[PDB]
Amino acid sequence: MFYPDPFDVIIIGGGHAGTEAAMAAARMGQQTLLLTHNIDTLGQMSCNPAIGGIGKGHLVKEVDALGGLMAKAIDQAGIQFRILNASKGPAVRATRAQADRVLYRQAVRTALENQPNLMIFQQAVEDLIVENDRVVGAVTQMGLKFRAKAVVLTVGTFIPLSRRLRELPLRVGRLKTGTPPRIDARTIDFSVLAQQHGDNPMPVFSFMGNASQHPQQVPCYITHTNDRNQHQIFLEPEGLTSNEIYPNGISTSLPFDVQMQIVRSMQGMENAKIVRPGYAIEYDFFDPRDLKPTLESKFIQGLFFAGQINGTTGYEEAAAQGLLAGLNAARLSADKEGWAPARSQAYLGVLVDDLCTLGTKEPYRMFTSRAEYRLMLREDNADLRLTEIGRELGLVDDERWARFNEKLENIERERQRLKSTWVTPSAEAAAEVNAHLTAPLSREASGEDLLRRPEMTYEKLTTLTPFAPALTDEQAAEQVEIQVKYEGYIA
Amino acid sequence: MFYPDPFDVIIIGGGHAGTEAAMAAARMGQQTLLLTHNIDTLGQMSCNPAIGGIGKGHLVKEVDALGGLMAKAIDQAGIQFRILNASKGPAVRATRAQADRVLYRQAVRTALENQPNLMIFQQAVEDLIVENDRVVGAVTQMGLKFRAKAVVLTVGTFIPLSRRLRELPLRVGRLKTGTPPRIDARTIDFSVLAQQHGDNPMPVFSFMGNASQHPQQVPCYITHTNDRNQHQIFLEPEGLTSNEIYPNGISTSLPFDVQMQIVRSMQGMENAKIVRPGYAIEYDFFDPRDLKPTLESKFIQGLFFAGQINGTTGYEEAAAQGLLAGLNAARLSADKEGWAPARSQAYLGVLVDDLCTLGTKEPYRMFTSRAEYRLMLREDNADLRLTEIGRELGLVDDERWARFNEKLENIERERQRLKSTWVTPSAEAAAEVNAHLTAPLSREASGEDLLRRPEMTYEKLTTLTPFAPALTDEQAAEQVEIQVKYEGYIA
Repeated sequence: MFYPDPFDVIIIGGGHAGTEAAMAAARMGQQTLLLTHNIDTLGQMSCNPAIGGIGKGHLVKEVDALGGLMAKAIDQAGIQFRILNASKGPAVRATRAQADRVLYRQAVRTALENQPNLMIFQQAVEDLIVENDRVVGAVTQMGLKFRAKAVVLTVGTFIPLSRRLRELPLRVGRLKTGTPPRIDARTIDFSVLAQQHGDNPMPVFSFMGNASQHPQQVPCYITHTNDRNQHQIFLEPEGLTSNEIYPNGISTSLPFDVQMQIVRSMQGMENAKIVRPGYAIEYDFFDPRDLKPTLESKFIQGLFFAGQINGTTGYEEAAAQGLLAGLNAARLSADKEGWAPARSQAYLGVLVDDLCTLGTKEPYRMFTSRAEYRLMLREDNADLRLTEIGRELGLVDDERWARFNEKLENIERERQRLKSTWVTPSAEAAAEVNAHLTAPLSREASGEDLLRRPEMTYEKLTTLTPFAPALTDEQAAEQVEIQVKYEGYIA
Repeated sequence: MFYPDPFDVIIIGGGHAGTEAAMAAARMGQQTLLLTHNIDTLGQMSCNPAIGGIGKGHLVKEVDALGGLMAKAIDQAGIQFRILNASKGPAVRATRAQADRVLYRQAVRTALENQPNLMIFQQAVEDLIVENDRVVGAVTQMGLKFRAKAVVLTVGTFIPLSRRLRELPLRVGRLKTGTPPRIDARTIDFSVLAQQHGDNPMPVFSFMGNASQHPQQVPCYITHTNDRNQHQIFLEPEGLTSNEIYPNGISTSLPFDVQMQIVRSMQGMENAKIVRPGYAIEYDFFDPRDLKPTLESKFIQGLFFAGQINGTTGYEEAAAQGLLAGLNAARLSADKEGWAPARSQAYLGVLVDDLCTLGTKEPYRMFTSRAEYRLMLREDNADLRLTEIGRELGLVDDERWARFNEKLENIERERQRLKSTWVTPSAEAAAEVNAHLTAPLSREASGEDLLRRPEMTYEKLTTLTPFAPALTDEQAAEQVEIQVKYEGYIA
C-alpha cells in the first residue's frame, strides 16, 4: 500500500541529528516527512543532560548560525549556563549549559510540530525503496509506503533494513556506549556539598534569543569519595520538576553490584538510592568513509547518513551532521548539488571532512592546526562566517536575516567611527582619559588605536567623554572589541 | 543477586491502577517500591485524553475521597471541565474533563516522585518470588531481586512471568482494545465547525482543590460526515502545547486504507493529515473470579491484581482497583486484614463485588438497583460516605482530614440554624419573602421548611433579610440544600 501525497524528503529516526535534518529540509522550502518510532520521545536526552562544552559549543553555535533548533532549544531549556575559560581569550571560550530534560523535550517537539512544509508521522520502519541504486522512498513497519526523492537515515537500524545494507560492501563497526546510574535527589544530603552556579550575566546560546528566554537557574553540586586534589564528580539535576540526579564522572560500564557502592561511598550520598540503574549498550554502525563530503552514500544514490550510524556519540555531533544531511537531501530534490563546508570555514567543516576521510571524529585539541584558525573559528563569530552562506541557500529566515544585517551594520559603523574619532595630547578631554590608561597618552590617537591597549575595554573606553555613547548592540560591541584587539594578531 | 533494603509492598507496572496503588501503600505508612518499564511514561494516557463521564466520574470522586491522585491530577491537567446533566438532579450529574496529556503526565510523575515512603525504580520484570504459595518479592529482568511482604501486579504480563501464572488453574481471557487515529490540528479547518466549551463556573474534580488550579481552558469542536440528527464526532485537543487531535467517535478497529477516508470525509477535515495511525491491540488477561473481595488472588497468597489483568479497560476503573489493591496490600504487610467496600457504600463497592462474582464490569445503568441508592451514591457526596473510613485506615492525611471536618461542621450548623430560624405570617419580614416564593406564605415556617419549596434555592433564600448571611463554604451549601431538598425523598 502506497501513500496519497508524494514527499521530496523523508527523514528516518529523527533523534538529535534527524530532528535537525528535518527542520532543515522544511525551512528549505521542500516538503518533508519525519518518520519515527515514537513522537512522545522527541528531543529525549539519553546521556548527559547538557548542551555545550569544549568543541561541542562550537558546533552548536554553528548550527544556530545556519538556523537550526538546538541553540534555541537549549536557550529555552537550560537551567545552568557557563562560559568555559571566561578567564582566557575569545578563541578559547566555550559555552556549556545544563538541560531540564523535560523542557528540552517540550521545546524540540513543539518547533517541529509547527514547522511549515514538514509533516510528521509516528511509525517504525521495515526497509526503504530504491529504483535499483537510486532511492525513491521507504516502507514503514505496518506496510505503508512513502515515496520520496531523497532520504536521511539515523537511529533505528539495530531486520529487513539491516540485511539490505550488508548486501553492500559497507564497512560495519562497533560501539561501546552507556550511561551512569541516576539518583533520587531526595535521598542526597546537599548541605554538606559545595555548589556550582552559572556565569553572570547569563550567556545565551543562540545568536538570536536572550536571557529572558531562559527558565529558572539552578546549581549543580560537587562531591567526591572519602581539597586534596580529589576526583570530583558533578551531580547535575535532570530538571526543575524532577528528583533525578545525573552523577557526571562516575563510571558508565558497571554491574549494579558495585554501582550502589561507588555511589554510596561519596560525600553526602551515604544512603542515596538509585532511581534508574546505569548500563551500556553496544550497537554497531557503518563506516563514514563510504560517504560523500555531503554525507550521501557512495553506494546508494539519494540516501544520506547522519548521527549514530556514523559512529559518533554526542548530541552536538549528531545535530551538526543532521543539518548538513538535511540541507543536501533538500538540495537533491530541488535537483541542485549539495554543499560541504571546508575545514577553514567551520568546525562542522572539519567534523565531516574528518568523518569522510578518517572515518572518525578526531579529538578537539586537533580541530584547528595553527593559532589563527583557532581564533578565526571561535564560537562567538559563527554567524559572521556561516549565516549568510545559509541564507544564500534557504536555511535562515527573515527574522534572523534581519538581525544579522542589523549587527553587521553596527560593527561596520562603530569600527569606522572609532577609526575616525581621534583624541589628541589634550583636546582638553585628555584629562579624564589618562585616569584609566596605563602609560601617559600622547602621540595623538584614534579610539581604535587606544582600544588596542590591554588596559582598555570598549565598555570602559566609551564611558570616556570624547568617544560618544557606546553601542547598545552588545553582541556587536563584543565583535568590535575583539576585531580590533585580536585581529591585531592576524596582522 | 538480592537487594539491600527489604520492602513491605511492591507494585508492578504502575500505569493507572499501579500509580494509585502506589500512592496508596505509601501514605498508608508502609514502605513501597514501584517498579516500571519506563518512568518517563508515568500517567501516559493511551486512549481518550479524558477523565470522567457517566459512572466514571463517580469512581474518580470516590478515589479522591479516599485520598488518591487522579482527581488532583485532572484538576491540574484539565483543559475542559463539564457536569453532565446539569439540567437534571444531583443523583444524575457526572463530571467529565478533557486532559492536556503532557500536564497530566507531569502531574502524575511529580506527586509520585515526592511521595514519602515510596521508592521508585525503573526496571522491567522477569518473574516474582513465592515461599511456595505465599509470595515474598519479585525478580527484575536484569536479575536484581527485591523482597516484599505483599505485591500488586498490573500492566506488563503479555515470558517467565506468564508461564508461572498458567501453572495455576487461572481462567485466562481475551480483550479487543484499540484507539482511533490522531490528527494534525494544523491541517483541520475549525472556523467551519461549531465548538464546545465548559460549564461556568468551572466544576472541580477534587473535594480539595479549586478552579485556580486548572490551567487555561480550551474548547472541543463538533463535526460529522457530508443538524439532520447526524452522528457527531467530537474533536478533542490532546493538550495546550500539542497539535494533535483525538477524534472521539470514529472507529477504533480499521485498516489505514479506510482510516484516511473516514476522517477526510468530514466537515472541515477535507485535507486533514493523520499524525498517529489508529490501531487495535488484543491482549489476554485473567478472570477476576479467582480474586478475593480485596483483589488478593485466591491462589497465591500476598498477590493482588488490579487494572488490565482484570479485563477492565478504563483509567477510572483501573484507578479504583489500584487504590483498593494498594490499601489491602498495605494492610497485609502490617499483618492486619484487608477491606472491601460493600455495594451500598460506593461504586468501587459494586465494581469489585461485580468483578469478583460476575468476573466483569456490568454497565453503569445497573450500578444502582432502586432510586434511593442512585441518590445516596451520587458523585458529590463521596467524602461524606467514604473519606472517614479511609482516614480511619491511613489513606487521607491531615490537610484533607481537616477540610472534611470543617465542612462537616458547616453542614451540621447551617441545617440546625435553618431548622431554628422561623419566619411567621409577617414578622414584617414577610414582605420581601413572597417576592420570590410561589404560593403566598403563611403557615409560619422555618428556613428548612421553605427551602423544601421547588422555587427556593439556598442561594436565593439566604439573600432574604431574616435568614442571615449565607454560608461561604459553597461545597457545604450545596450539601445542605440537597440534604433538605432530596432527603425529603428518602423520608
